Amino acid sequence: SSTVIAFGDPKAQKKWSSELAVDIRKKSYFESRFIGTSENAVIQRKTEVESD
Amino acid sequence: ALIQSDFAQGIRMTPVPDCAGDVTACRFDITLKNAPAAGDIIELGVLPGNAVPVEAILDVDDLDTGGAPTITLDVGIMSGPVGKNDPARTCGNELFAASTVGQAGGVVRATASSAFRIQKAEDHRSVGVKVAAGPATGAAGKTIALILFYVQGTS
Amino acid sequence: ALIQSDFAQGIRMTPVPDCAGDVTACRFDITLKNAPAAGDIIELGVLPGNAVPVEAILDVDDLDTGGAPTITLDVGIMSGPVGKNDPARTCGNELFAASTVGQAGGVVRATASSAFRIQKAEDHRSVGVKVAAGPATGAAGKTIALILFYVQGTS
Repeated sequence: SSTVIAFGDPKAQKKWSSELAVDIRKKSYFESRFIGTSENAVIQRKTEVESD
Repeated sequence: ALIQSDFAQGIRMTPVPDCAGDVTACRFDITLKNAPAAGDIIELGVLPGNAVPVEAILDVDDLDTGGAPTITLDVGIMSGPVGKNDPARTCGNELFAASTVGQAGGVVRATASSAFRIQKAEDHRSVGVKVAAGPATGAAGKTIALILFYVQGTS
Repeated sequence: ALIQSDFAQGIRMTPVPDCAGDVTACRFDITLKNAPAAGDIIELGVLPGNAVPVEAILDVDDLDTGGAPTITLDVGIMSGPVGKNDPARTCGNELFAASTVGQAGGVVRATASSAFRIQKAEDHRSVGVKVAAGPATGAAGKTIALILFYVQGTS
C-alpha cells in the first residue's frame, strides 16, 4: 500500500482562524454633529433632568 | 462472521502503482479452515487508496460437493476501514452479483456492467466476498481467490 | 457527425507507460445526450503513440429500450488526427465487429483476432465507435465506455 491520512480520519489536523469577521455597524445619521445643547443644533438636548 | 485474509490483517502488503493509469494486480487468496456458510463476509483483499477496478478475475476450487449446488459468491466493496474485526460491516454486489463460481470450481471474469463503474475514494477500502446462499455440502479446505486489476490516478 | 469525448478534444488526458511491456489502462467514456442513430461515429478515446491494444472491454449500457433490439456497435481506429472535427473520418472494425452488446446492456470483451494484431504508428490514433445498425428506439442519456490495455514498446 501507501500511507494515506485520508480526509475524514481523526488524525487529519484542522486549524481555526483567530480573527473574527464582523457585521460593521450601520452608520448612524444623527451623530454628535447634530445633537448639541446649543441653539444651532438640529436635535437639541434638554439638560434639565440630568442632575435633578 | 468475518474470515480475514492475510492482506486484510496487513501481514502481506498489497501492491500500489506509481505511474498514473498503470495496471497492477496481486491475487487475493485465502485458505478456508472451515466450510463456508451463509453470512461469512470473507475479506479477501484490499483496494488501495485511489484505485478503481478495471478487471476482476475470480477463481475458486470446487466449493460444493452436492448435486445441484446452491453456493453463490457476491464480490463487492466493504464499508469500514481495513482490518477492523467488527461484524457490523456490509459487503457489496458490485464486482459480482450472485455469481456461480463455487458450484463447479471454474473461473469467471467481471461480467457485470457495475464492476468498472466503481468510483474513487481517498482511504483504503476492502474487497470482500459474501456467500449469499449457503452450500448444500460445504468443503473443508478449498481456496477462494480474487485477482483485481486496479489503476491509480484515474480521472 | 462526430460526438467527441473529453479525451479526444484534449480536456481529459490519456496515460502513457514509461516502460516497454507495461499494461496501462484508462476507461474511455462518453455521456452522449442524444439517442444514437445509424451512421453516427463516436470518438471515445485516443490510442497514444507507439501502442497496441491488448484487451478491449466494452462497457455500453442499454441503448435500445424498445422491442426487438437492433443496435450493433463496432469499434476501430479512426484515420485522421485526434482533434480534427471533420465529419468525414472513417472508422475501422478491428477491436469489435458488429458487437451485439448494447441491445441488453453489459460487458463484452474482445473476441476477434484483429483486436490483438494492431500495428503501431508514430502519431496519435483515436479509437472511434460506429453504430452499424440504427436502434429501434434509441435511449437518450445512457453512457458507452471502452477500456484499452494498450502497451508501448512492442515489436
